[PDB]
Formats: sequence, C-alpha cells, structure tokens
Amino acid sequence: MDYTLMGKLNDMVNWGRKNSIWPYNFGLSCCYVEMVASPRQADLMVVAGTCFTKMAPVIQRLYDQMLEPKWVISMGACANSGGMYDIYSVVQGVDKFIPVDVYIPGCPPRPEAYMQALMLLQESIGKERRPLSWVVGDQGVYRANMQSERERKRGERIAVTNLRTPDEI
Amino acid sequence: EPAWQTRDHLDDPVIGELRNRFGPDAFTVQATRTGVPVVWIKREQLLEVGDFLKKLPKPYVMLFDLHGMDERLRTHREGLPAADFSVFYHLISIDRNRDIMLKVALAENDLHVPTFTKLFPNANWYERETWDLFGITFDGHPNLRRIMMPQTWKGHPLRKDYPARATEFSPFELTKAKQDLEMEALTFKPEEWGMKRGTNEDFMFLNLGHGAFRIVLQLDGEEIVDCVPDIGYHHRGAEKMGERQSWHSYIPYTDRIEYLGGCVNEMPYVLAVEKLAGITVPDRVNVIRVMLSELFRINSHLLYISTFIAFTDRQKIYDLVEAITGFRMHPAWFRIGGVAHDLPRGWDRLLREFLDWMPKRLASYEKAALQNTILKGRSQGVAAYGAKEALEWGTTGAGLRATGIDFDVRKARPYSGYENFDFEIPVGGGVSDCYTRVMLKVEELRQSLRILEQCLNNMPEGPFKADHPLTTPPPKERTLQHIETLITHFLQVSWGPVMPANESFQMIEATKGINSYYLTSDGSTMSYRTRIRTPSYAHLQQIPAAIRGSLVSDLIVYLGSIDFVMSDVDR
Amino acid sequence: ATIHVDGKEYEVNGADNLLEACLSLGLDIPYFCWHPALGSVGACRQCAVKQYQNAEDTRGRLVMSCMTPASDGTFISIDDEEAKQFRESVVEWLMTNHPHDCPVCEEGGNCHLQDMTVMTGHSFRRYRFTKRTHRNQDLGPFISHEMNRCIACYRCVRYYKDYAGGTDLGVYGAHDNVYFGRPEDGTLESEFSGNLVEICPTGVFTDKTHSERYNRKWDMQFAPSICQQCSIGCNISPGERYGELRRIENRYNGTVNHYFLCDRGRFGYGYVNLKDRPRQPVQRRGDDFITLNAEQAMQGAADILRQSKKVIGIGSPRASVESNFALRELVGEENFYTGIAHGEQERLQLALKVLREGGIYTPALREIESYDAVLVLGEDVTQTGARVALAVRQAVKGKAREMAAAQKVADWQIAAILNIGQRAKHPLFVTNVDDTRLDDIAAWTYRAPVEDQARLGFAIAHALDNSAPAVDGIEPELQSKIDVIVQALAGAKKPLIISGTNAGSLEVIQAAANVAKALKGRGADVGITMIARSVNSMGLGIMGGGSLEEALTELETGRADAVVVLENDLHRHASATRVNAALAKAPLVMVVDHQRTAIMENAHLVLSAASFAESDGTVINNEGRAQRFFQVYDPAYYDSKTVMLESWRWLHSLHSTLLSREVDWTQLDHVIDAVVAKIPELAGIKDAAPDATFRIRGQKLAREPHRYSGRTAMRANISVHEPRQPQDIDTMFTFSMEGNNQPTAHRSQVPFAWAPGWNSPQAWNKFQDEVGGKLRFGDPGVRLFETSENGLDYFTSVPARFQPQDGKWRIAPYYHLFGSDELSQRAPVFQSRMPQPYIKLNPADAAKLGVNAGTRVSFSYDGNTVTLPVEIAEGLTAGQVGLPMGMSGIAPVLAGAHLEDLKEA
Amino acid sequence: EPVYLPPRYRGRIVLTRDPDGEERCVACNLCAVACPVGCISLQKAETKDGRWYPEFFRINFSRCIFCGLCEEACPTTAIQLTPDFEMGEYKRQDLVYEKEDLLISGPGKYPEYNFYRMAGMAIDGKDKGEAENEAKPIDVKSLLP
Ligand code: SF4
Ligand code: SF4
Ligand code: SF4
Ligand code: SF4
Ligand code: SF4
Ligand code: SF4
Ligand code: FES
Ligand SMILES: [Ca+2]
Repeated sequence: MDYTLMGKLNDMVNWGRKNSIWPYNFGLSCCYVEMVASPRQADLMVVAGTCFTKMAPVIQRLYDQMLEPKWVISMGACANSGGMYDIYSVVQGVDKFIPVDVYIPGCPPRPEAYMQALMLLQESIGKERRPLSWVVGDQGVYRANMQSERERKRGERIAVTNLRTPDEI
Repeated sequence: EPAWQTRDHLDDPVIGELRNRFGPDAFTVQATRTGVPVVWIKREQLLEVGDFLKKLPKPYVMLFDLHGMDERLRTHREGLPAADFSVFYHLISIDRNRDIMLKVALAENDLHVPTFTKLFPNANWYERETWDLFGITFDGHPNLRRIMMPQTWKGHPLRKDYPARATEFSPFELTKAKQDLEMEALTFKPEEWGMKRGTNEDFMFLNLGHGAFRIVLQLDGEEIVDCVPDIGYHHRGAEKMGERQSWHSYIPYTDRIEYLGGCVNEMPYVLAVEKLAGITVPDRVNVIRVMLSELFRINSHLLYISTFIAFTDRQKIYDLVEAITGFRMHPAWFRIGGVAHDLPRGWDRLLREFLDWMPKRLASYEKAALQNTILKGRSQGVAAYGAKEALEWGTTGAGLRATGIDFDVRKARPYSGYENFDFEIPVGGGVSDCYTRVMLKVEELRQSLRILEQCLNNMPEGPFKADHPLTTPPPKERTLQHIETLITHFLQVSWGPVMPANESFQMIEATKGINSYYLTSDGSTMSYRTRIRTPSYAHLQQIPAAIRGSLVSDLIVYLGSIDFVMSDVDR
Repeated sequence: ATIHVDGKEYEVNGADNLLEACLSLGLDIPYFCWHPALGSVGACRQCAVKQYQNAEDTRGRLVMSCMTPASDGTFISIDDEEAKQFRESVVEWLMTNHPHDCPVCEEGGNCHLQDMTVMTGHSFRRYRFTKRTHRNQDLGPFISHEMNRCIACYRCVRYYKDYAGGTDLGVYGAHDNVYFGRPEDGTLESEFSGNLVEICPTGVFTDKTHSERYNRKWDMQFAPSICQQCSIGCNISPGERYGELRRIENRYNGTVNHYFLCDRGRFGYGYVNLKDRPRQPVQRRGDDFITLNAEQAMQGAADILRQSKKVIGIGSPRASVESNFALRELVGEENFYTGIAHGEQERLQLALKVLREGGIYTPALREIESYDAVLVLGEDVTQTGARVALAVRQAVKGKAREMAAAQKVADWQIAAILNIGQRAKHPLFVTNVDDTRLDDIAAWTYRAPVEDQARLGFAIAHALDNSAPAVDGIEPELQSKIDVIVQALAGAKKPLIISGTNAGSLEVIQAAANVAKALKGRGADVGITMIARSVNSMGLGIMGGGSLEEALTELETGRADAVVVLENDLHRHASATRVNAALAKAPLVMVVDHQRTAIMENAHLVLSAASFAESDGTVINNEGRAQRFFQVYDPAYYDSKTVMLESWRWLHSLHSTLLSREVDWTQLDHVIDAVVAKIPELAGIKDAAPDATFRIRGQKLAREPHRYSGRTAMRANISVHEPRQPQDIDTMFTFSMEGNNQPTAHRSQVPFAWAPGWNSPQAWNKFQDEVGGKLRFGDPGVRLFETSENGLDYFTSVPARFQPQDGKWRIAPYYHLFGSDELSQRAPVFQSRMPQPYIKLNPADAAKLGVNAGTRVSFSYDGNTVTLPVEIAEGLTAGQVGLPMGMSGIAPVLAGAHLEDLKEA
Repeated sequence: EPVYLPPRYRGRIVLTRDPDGEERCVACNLCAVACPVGCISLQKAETKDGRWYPEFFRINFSRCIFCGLCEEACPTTAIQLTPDFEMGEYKRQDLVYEKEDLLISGPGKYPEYNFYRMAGMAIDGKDKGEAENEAKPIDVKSLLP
C-alpha cells in the first residue's frame, strides 16, 4: 500500500502508541458537552466545537504545545468544515490551520461515533512508519493512504433495502 | 380579536402618563404585534423619559433589552419616523406586569445616543454590543469597547452592508493574533479594560481560563477588587444568520443558542414567527410543545445540579427525545404553525416509564442537596444579592425568584397554553446565594415533573399542524397527494414563507431565565431583524457587582451557581 | 382620478383599469389572463375586487378589476371577505384539474400559478374527483408543450395571434376540454414564439433548450446583459449554473425590448457552452501547441510585437467598445482596421451619417409602435432586426387603436378595439428581393432587385418633394403604386422610414434618407430607423478605421509583419483564400477570440478571450444607444486553470507589457475613461451604467437570488475546501447573493426580477414605476447623439434599373433568423431549426438552365466552386440568384456580388 | 453491544427507490434549496421517455448538520435520513458522498410511495391519464358534445 511523506520493532512501537493514547479534549462548543491532562503530556487533540476567530489562536497555541507524535480528531460539522456557521466570526474548519487525522460528521456526533473515530485512529497509528531515533535513519513520518471508510462500507450500505417506518418509537 | 392582532396599546396607562407629562407631540406610537406599547422618543428626551418611567407609582424597574436596528433597507416603514438606524430599549415593570419599548431614531451621519448606565447598569454591556455590532456611539459610557469581536476588528457586522458569510482564512492574521495573545500578559494596560489603580502596587492582574471564556481579575492578595469578564469567544453570528436564512430554515440555529435547551430555545422563535404569520396553533401542538420544553428543562436542571455538586436520568430523557424527534441535543422539531411530525406510537409508554421512575431520584437529589452540610457551608451566604440588585442588572430566572420577586413568564404572561397546567412557582427569601438558587432549581424540577404528568395524562387528540395556509411545511401526506398542498410546500421550502411586514416579540421562561425573540419582518421570506435576548448575558454582567470583596474560590463557586452557557452569552 | 382602496385614498390615472392601477400602487391582486402588453379580456375571473357605489355603501358588488376603469371617486375593497373568498375559489377551480407535477415541471419556482395559489391562501384540497388530461404536441426544438398544466387563461393565443401575428397557434374545443396548441405536430413558425415561455403563467410552454440542462430559478447566477445576436440590443438576463450558461430570460426595458425577445436572442446562446472554445492561451511552436498562463503569454506576445516593425489590428463588430478601443490603443490609431469589408463599412458609415447628422429623430424600439405609417426599404426586418418587425406590427395595429379611441372605448379593452378596427390597419409598405414575413400586414410589398427598390425610394422622395432627384423610366402601374405610397405617407401624422445595411446597397440607404428628408420638409413628425448587422456595428462605425481589404493589402505587401485579430473570423467579410494567404504571409498572427474559428490554425498565438457571459463591456445599439453588459459568472470558479479574460483586459495588458514590460490587468472604468477621453463621440458610454463604486446604501448589487443553494457542495467534488467568492473589481455587482436586488432600490440595472410573493416573470411589476411603463428609476442605456439641428442634402446618385445580363447572376441576399448570425448558428440547438442550404432561382432562369426544384447546381465564386440544391422562387426577378447569407460557405459580403458559371452539377 | 436507534433517528442520508426498483429522485432540487447549510448539489437529467432523474447527486457530509430538512422537503421521499451514525473518515474529501454512495436498493422508511404514480407527466410505463385520480385524455376532435 502507498505511503505519504529492523521492522518488527517498528510494529512494536506502533502497537505501544496505538494502545496508549491520552486525549486533550478541547471544549469550544456543544460537541464537548455531548461527548462528556496538560497538552504537554497528551498526544491526541480532540477539537469538538466551532473554531471561532477569537480562539483559533488558543487552539493553535495549545496544539503547538503538544509533542510529536501528535494526532488530531475533529468532531462535529463545525470543526470539520465550519458546519452551519458560514459566518464572519467562524473559521471554516479546523483543518484550515492544524492538520487533522480523523473527521467525524454529526452535529453533534454520538459518543459512540467518537469511539469509532478512536478505532479508526488506532488503525491509522498501527499502519504507519515513524523514525525510531533522531540520530539514526530517515527522520520522516510515513502516513499511510488508507482505504476510505465510505468506500469500504459501500457494499453493505448500498445493500440496505427496507427500514423501520417513522410512525413508531 | 386574537392574540396576534396588530395593536397600538393606546389604552395602556403608560401612554396616557407619558402624554400628560411630555405632551402629545413628544412621541410616536407604533402599532406592532410585539404585544408591547412601542413609542418613538426624541433622542434629546430619552434620559428624561427613562427617568420618568423609573419613578412611576408602579415603576418600570428593569431594562430587559437594548439594541440597534439598521433601518436603511427597511421599505415598509409606514407610520414610522425617518431613521437610518434605531436603538430600542425594552423596559419591564413587574408591579404593573407590563412593559414598554422606547425607540430612538438616528441619522447615518449622527450615530450617537445618550447612555442609560446612569439609569440601568446592564445598559453597559448592551450599549457595548450595540456599538460593536452597529457602530452606534453612546456618549458618557465609561468604556465603550468591543465585546463580541476582537478589538482590532474592521467594521460592524450587524450593519446591512456588512457581508454575513465567512471571508478567506489567512495564516498571516492568525499568526498576528497568536503573537498578540502571547504578549498580552507582558503588555497588559489596565485601562483598555475599564480597570483602575493598575500596579498601591500591591494589586495583581490575572486572567482566568459551561463554555470557555476569560475574566480579568484585579486582586488585593486573594481578595477581588475588580473584575471584567472577557466574552465573545463563542460568538457565532446567530442574529446575522437570522437575516440570511428563511423563516423556516432558521430553526436549527435557534436550537444551537443555549444548547442545553433544545426545544426551549425553539419555542419563542416559532411563537414569534406565528405571531407574524397570524397563526393560532391547536391544543395538541400546545401540549406537545409544553411537554418537550419541560423535558428539556428537566434535562438542563439535572445537568446544572449535577455540575454544582445524574447520567441515567438525562439518558432516559435523551432516549425519549430521540424517539420523538430523531435527535438528542438539537431536535429542530418545532415548526411554524405546529411540529415536524406527530408523536410516535409508543411515546406515552416511554413518558410513563420516565415519570414512574423519577420521584425516587428526586428524593435522592433533595437528600443530597438540602441535607449536605458541607454543601450548606460551602454555598450559602456567598455572592448574595437582594431584589434591588437583581432588578437593576436584568437578572431573571432562579436568581430573580430567589430574591423573593414572584415573576415567571409561564404564569405572568402565559404562552402555548401554560395556563391549562397546574404547577407552582418556587420563590425564596430575600437572599439569592448559591444555595437558594440550587433549591429553587430543585423545586422547579419537581414542578416540571408535575407538568409532564399533566401532559401525559390528558393529551389532546387532534392535528399536530395548524390549518393556516402559512403553516410551514404543510402536512406531508396532503403534500404528497394534493396539488395545492404540493404548491404551498414547494414555495415554502424553496423561496420561503412570506411573513407580512410587522414586528413581533415573544418572551419565554428558558432553562436559565427569560429568553426572548424580537423579530422584524420586511414582508419577505427572511427575517429583516432577529434580536435574541438571552438571560446568561445579563447574569454574566452582574458578576463584577456581586463579588466585590470576595475571593477567587468564591468567584469559582459563583460561576458554578449561575446557570449559563457561553453560546447563550455570545450567540 | 381618485380611488379609495380599503379606505385609503390613492391618485391614479383615470385612463387605466383598476388592476394595472392597483398593481402600480404596490397592492397585490391575483390575476392570470391580463397582461400589461396584451390588455384586458376578463377570461380567468381571478382579479375580483368589491366595488361600492359611494363611501356610504356597504353591500357592494364583485367587479373584475382588469375590466373596470380606474375612474374618479371609485370605491373598491381588495381585502373584503367575499372578494377574498371568490379569488380563492377561482384558484380552487383551476386546481381541480391541475396535475401533481411541480417537482417535474420546469416552471416550478418560476410559476405564476404557484405564486397566485399561495397568494390567495388556497392550500387545502376538497376535490375528490378525477382530473382531465391532455395529450402533448411536438412544437419543435425550442418550445416544450405540456397541456395538462393549462389553466385556459388564453394568454398564449392572445399574444401569438393578436400581438405577434403568428398563425399556427390556436384554441381548439369547448367547455372544459379547451386545448391550446398547433393544429398538428410541427415547429412553431413565428420568430417570437419563444416569448410564450414567459407569457404562459404555467408550465405548458417551456424552454426546451433550458430543459435539457435544467436548474431552478433560485439556483441561477443572473446578470444584466445585452443580447449579442443582432444590432437591436435587447436587454437580457443570462443565468448560469455550474459554470455554463443556462438560460436567457428577458430583462425588462421600457425603452427597448419591454417584455419580449426574438427567438434568435432567446435560443441562440448555446455557443457559450461549446466544449471546443479556447480556455487557455496557446502558442504555436512548430507543430506543437504550448499552453501558457496569462503572464508568460503576455511576455511572449510582447517580445514578438516589440521585435516586429509594424503591428496592425483588425477589430470586429462582435467585440465591445472597450475591446476595440484597447486594440486601437495597442496597435495605434492609424494601424487599426475595422474587421468589416469596404462596402459594408461604406454602408455602415452612411447609416451612421443619416442617424447622427440627418436631422431626423431615430426612435427607440418601444417608440416604433406609435408611428402612423411605415415604409421599409430593402431591409428584411423580420430576419435581421426581428423586434423591429414586432414593433412595426404594433404600429400597424395603431389604426384600430385610434378608431376605438374615437368611440370612447378604453385602451385596455382589447377585444372591443379589435372588434371596432376589424381589418383596418395603418399603411405598411415593404420592399425586398422576395417575400418577407411582414407581407400579411403590409399594405404593399415590392419584390425587386436592390437597384429597383432604391429607385422606388428615390421616386417616392421626388413625388413627396420635387427638389429630390427625379427618377426616369417609372412604369405607369408602378407610378400608380408610388402615388398610393405617397398618399399614405403624406397624410400620416407620424411616418417612419426603416432601412439598413443588410440590403447590401448604398443607394437603398440614400433613398431612405431622401424619403425621410422629403417628409421632414413637409413638417411631418418623421422618424428613421437603421438596422445594423451585428451587436456593436454602430460602435465600430463610430470608432472608425480602415477596411478589412486594406488590412489584407498591408499583410500581403509585407508592410505589416504582425496582425492582431480581435473576435473576428475574417471569412464573413472577405474571401477565405485571400484571408488565408495574407495570414500565412505574416510572421505573427495573434487571435484574441472566444470561439474556435478557422483562422486559429494559422495563428501563432491564441488568446482565450471571454464572451458576453464571461465579460463586461459596452455595445452601441442600431439607434445609437450605449448599453453596458456585465459579467455573468467567473469562468475560473470551477476550472482553476481556465485563463479566459476580457478582450480589453488582454489587450491593455499586452500594451502595458509592450511599453513598460510589465503586465497590467486594469479595471473596466479605467478603459471606459480612456475611451471617453480619447474619442469624444463615444463620451456617452460613461453614463451607460454607474461605476464599480456604486452602492445601494453601502452594498453591491446581487447577481444571484437570496435563496441560492449548494454553496458548500457545488464544488465539493473538485475540493472539499470552499474557495473564495470571486471578486468583481470591474462592476457594481457581486458574484454572490450578499448584495441588493430590492425593487425599490435606486438603480437601473436589474439582474433579475424577484419580489416576495412574485417568483414569476410577473415580478417585473414591482420594478416599474407604472406597470408596462419604464423601470422605476429610468431605463438603462443612454443615447450617444441627439437629433441634429440641420439635415443633410438630397442624395442625387440615382441608380439605373436592374439589367439582367447573360452569364452574370446578381446575388440576392436572403436572411434567416436562424442561420445568418455567426455565433448563434454555431449553437448546436440551431442546426435543427436551421434551413437547408437552398439556392433560390426564378422559374424562368431555372427553366433556361434546364434545372428543376431540388437538383444541385455548381457555381464558382472567387475561384471556389461550391454546389447547392435549387429552390424555385416565384417572387424573385430574372437575372438574380438567391443565396442565404451567413451560412456555411456563403459570407454576407456576397450581397450584391455577381455569380459566374451557374450550371447543373 | 450494538446501540439502539429509533426509526426516526437522523443519521446517514440515503437516496431511495420506489417499489418498482427505480430511483425516486426526480432532481427537483427542493432538498438543495431547503438545506440551511447548502451541502446538497445535484443536476437534473431526463431519460428518453421523459423521466426526470439526478445526473449527479452529492452531499458534503463534513458540512451536514443532520437536521433532516432535506427529507422533510423531499416531495418524492427519495432522500431520507437513516438510523446510522458510523461515518468517520480519514480525509475530508472522502466525506463528499456521490450518488453511488447514497442510492440504496430499496424504499427505506417509506415502503410504498411512488411520486410518478401521482404525477401527470408521462413517463415510460405510465401514459397520459394512467396516473391516480386522472381521467383518460378526451380528444379535441371527439364526436361527443
Ligand atoms: S457541530 Fe453542531 S453540536 Fe457540534 S459544536 Fe457545532 S453546532 Fe454544536
Ligand atoms: S404549472 Fe406551476 S402549479 Fe402547475 S405543475 Fe408546473 S409549477 Fe406546479
Ligand atoms: S397554455 Fe398557458 S397561456 Fe395558454 S391558456 Fe393555457 S395557461 Fe394560459
Ligand atoms: S431582436 Fe436582435 S437584439 Fe433583440 S433578441 Fe433578437 S437577436 Fe437579440
Ligand atoms: S440533514 Fe440538513 S444539513 Fe444535512 S443535507 Fe439535509 S438539509 Fe442539509
Ligand atoms: S427533494 Fe427529493 S426528488 Fe427533489 S431533488 Fe431532492 S432528493 Fe430528489
Ligand atoms: S385578470 Fe381580470 S379576469 Fe383575468
Ligand atoms: Ca469582469
């Protein structure tokens, strides 16, 4: 499989990083109170809310305080793209200024959607290659171009025929 | 004579009193559907009229609202004075159980009004926001700075020539804003905030980190001498979106203001749109709306009490609301003229299972609240204010009733058939501390369960949407079968329903106080002006005047005791 | 007059009906069968108000506001409960048979019936029985027919028959089975059949060309533009979606084209959407075609222009004033050549001299409908200036209007007027080389060669005024008909003389000027109209320059070694062999064009210019009216690599890169200021539209409706990140709905009509001062010149009569509305409507040739032998041979040329 | 354990089919204009028999707030919000769902409705007068008065 810019220990390191993930939950807006550690110790940043223009610098600074390796999960349509607030005071997506590894649609997403995002991030971490040391070898991060989730789940989604009618609970 | 009929309220005694005091030619009475006497005052008589209303035999004691309107694009301005901008002042008399709206007309070249901070101190933040969003100066204001936008903001976003949509992002301006946020503590100037005596030299200035916002603190050791809360970090431009969505498609945005509220925030918007539309909704709509608003009020109160001191009760409410509307947090389910669907088959089983399982939890909550001596030592007596302080700062909801002032919207000014439900309004002593507010919220939880029992027990049979032609959208089976209904649905979901030109107003008792929607229609399919008064704004402005001489931990407890969210503050 | 509507006093015109008076006051009354241009009939019964006898009358009576005069002391109630009930009932009765078709109906969101159903307040069906249904007809490539949606309001037949004069649309049947259509399947024959898609208040008649690529009205990006398909300059609203031009709606102009277009301007927009258009600058290097961006194309072109000795510029009457001026500045005034031939230019400048020096006032297109007698000399008006033909038809019906006004019958009561004036009509005298489409209402038609038409004009002028030069050899029967024309023209209060450059004769224009001068000498209120050939023919004539023949001479002699061709294919104004040889001799050919023309194979650089949809500019009417057209959309919004700039932008940056070696993408108002500074006779174009700093209370004018959809998904397949909204530095319009389109805004350029509650083309009533009048703050456009104080002299160059000489064949020009224009005949929907290439012959000439109808003859013109099949034309004269101008292989410059070796293939 | 979602739950959006097996969408664009976010984009095409269908159909799910206004506005019940919430993606470009990612093989939550059985427009298999509550077309040349 393709990647984007002696071997078993790399899988060991990936397994250690994958099973041990410490989040920093950014409050921001109502995606946070749906879904419910200093940034120095946390390695995953969960942006859950509208990226307002007055606190885009706060998000950028608290992202810059984290240490490599670092991953970003964007919950909610606001953090994905701006959502419904295509308005003057709202940044249209947190991926305008920080790199995002997993996106979850929803307004808000369910907590189980965040669990699914955690599983997706865990697979992404497990299938990537990072430098072991900063003195030996290539000092480049190899992200894997994984198969998209909407094309992976296309067969069972298209195969759906009948649903329950909305007149009952 | 329906409730939504356009009236001028010339039979109001305030109009006769103002005429006998200032003369008949001093003001212009406007006919609205706000339910309020709207009078247009000269700018030079404005402080005189405010002082006269403050000293009536049953005086107008509370400034409910103060904001601006851009009247330049308003075409249907018949019977109105010539204005390029206007400032409106909503004043509430509780003894009279009335309210009045004063309006001051302003030309484009002379945008300045005398300030009301000598009459009503909440006009401080109201006038700062009116300056920030419309560009109107208020002469005599102590510190007229921006409150929603950053101080280095170009233009006033609520003006009609300001584009609503998001401009191009720039890392350039982003790194400037980051570098001024890094150097803010080094270059803190304590008169760009309204502070004084900045470094005495024993005084220390800090910044503190229900939403995320900053509050600048001035300390004598550990005692708070002055504080200013920095808000606007959660500003979404919801009122501007009101000017850029159709009447129907603005409903989700009404949900996302005060996000713990859901249908409680949905309610005053559709009530004001139905006042604009001349719609009277049937009783089944009234009971469905009351039931959903009380379910969400119970959810919000449980979250507030759990935060102040759980997950199962709110989960049961969320499953019931998810079964009715299809969504937990932002149902988007109230409609103009009714509700989006009928109740699902099995709603009563879920509500009966929720109501048969709740009273023992309520007894547990009362045990954990009124028998907790650690909480009863930590909470009462701190950040306490009386009735006079709550009236002058626009405090509504649990704080106002905890001061002994028996004012609830659901009883004084009933809406959506709340007079058909038997429920009590808890009022406390004369002291509004953390403890009395928490027990008032517990008693309101009990009363909301009573209202839910009455919603379940005698639920009307009938339509869930009105027979009115302006009901948006029309019933879906007639839309899918009948051509005139298909036509009405077509033009109501595409161009939008046409509300004839009028001004409407609805205030309701939200989960955190009084929430009101003031809607101005220019005869089009969008709102000309959407003014949203939220209680968390007025409650946050009272924070400096309530903890003068307290400690920082006392400030933290006060912040916990106030039911507020930043989306409600900033909208 | 004084009326009282619901107790409110209003001052109105007493000569109007109550429906138009109340619509002019902003009051909303539902209506179907009334049109401002068609008058009142009282069919649909929708416009009911309640009339009272006086102020102290309570019971009233329901009257029909379109059939009730707005007299003094009138008392009506619109919001009476009985009137409201009856209007809802009328909507209900229409709804009983209406199909459940709105999602699959092209009228949806633009439907007057949808608007009036919503306005009356009818949304509940209590009808349980069956609906009547109808079979549909095939009405040709442009109009789609769906008779189920009809509400039997008779607007289509009233327009198509009483107004447009067409004969193949009617109403058939009876009680509730009335059917509106053709007597059989086939193409609608009228040149103004396209206006049925806006006359019909339902989805019965719809734009088939738009139905191919349908999008709803709220999804369009609209701009106010000028139609480019002939010289009349009708105001249009082109609307786009997803980067392609989707529809041409009519844009109301109370001075030019009020409610109506012609079929060419309405349906020949499809050349904009062609996939072979230049979208990027391309440089020829050997046999390779290297694609460049704007900067390096300008650098390479500027280097090649700087190393050359003389650079000539060949403009076009297609291009705007700004583009032609930019080319004139780039190459120099003495090096600038108009791209038209010498004879075409001579006829054009004579038409301009008659217009702006002859001392006779040239009417606007709307004002043509008030003239009492019409003489058309040489110009096939229906095929070259069709809206002038429609206005001529209205002026002809003016006689019935006067007769009905004599009997105190109101002007809106169209059935009474048409009954009183049965077949009486104002005198119309047309001349052509054959039959025209105005012969049904012409008092006389003269089929003759252009020399004999000019001689008839000179003889009419001599009989009106003896100081005009006399014509010898007039036959006694032709002299009797000339005396008939003279008696009709002399007795008219307002005569109108129409001619143009399409007849291919200088002497026809001279004769028309002579007739107009003779009528002006008798004190008559005479007007003269000249039909130019292209959209900016009079602008290119006012600018001036050498002919195309001079430019080809410069290229062939080697005096010019670099040629810049602007929006010109060069084959419609000169022979293709000569053009090809001259362009092959040049070491630099640079073609700035928006259509893939045939001269791009020899071109060394091709600049992808913008068409009228992708550009701004100014064009000059056939009556000398300067009109701005604004850009509809950004071509680079969807395809990021598209470099398709305005022609004047390309040429101004090329001039700047030639002078100071830096690119300069200027602004439109800078180019307009340069035009009005350097050319004082074009100084009126500054006031054609306001500058880019014009605001309505601080905001720009919106190009798209306020309910525009798909903002965050229309480009998501290219990139999920939303691009920046396109910036329009050139005009006062914004490429978004963040702007103003209020009907009460103080402007004259309205991109599209929409009001809350009026989503149809009936929304134009809100944007007008009175309905059927002008726009509320005046029509857009400005006349360049006024009527001169002093006239011309009589032209004394009277031609001799046509002599049919053996071996030669005089080429008589036949024009077709679908085919003669260049860009519109490139549009793919026109090939179905295009006539087959047929060469017209007299029966005597064809019998002499041994050739019957349909067999193919071969003739050689300019060393090129081509073969066409023969159609017999009885109306032609012997010694003439008929050719369709502007088609494939037949340049319009052949009009008046001779033919050799016409023999059967 | 699997999560329980009620039938009204507003989750992943699909385009459904009629009982005959053809796609219900007539490309009327009412969903796109009723979307307050503007994250629906489609284009009308027509079959040889005159049936309106979407040439393409795309939804920006990174923008979509799952409000259900499109389903409420659909007059054919083609577009529906289904009880499914597992839509997390690695790339935001993969959150733009084309017609191949939205068109399921059944009627979804409305098992029987067919808009083209009620419309008067003639398509293949439904001539004039063959729809619901519709009389046969009376020819204008009929002998009956
Ligand atoms: S995506 Fe929706 S739920 Fe999440 S922060 Fe935005 S508005 Fe709130
Ligand atoms: S003509 Fe109008 S009302 Fe009738 S189907 Fe078409 S859009 Fe609907
Ligand atoms: S086809 Fe159209 S214009 Fe003609 S009568 Fe029917 S609805 Fe009226
Ligand atoms: S008359 Fe000429 S300018 Fe007018 S629409 Fe037709 S082609 Fe265009
Ligand atoms: S659910 Fe709402 S936001 Fe999502 S596509 Fe439908 S209308 Fe748009
Ligand atoms: S509203 Fe329904 S039928 Fe219309 S375009 Fe959308 S999915 Fe298709
Ligand atoms: S508009 Fe008057 S009856 Fe038709
Ligand atoms: Ca431009």
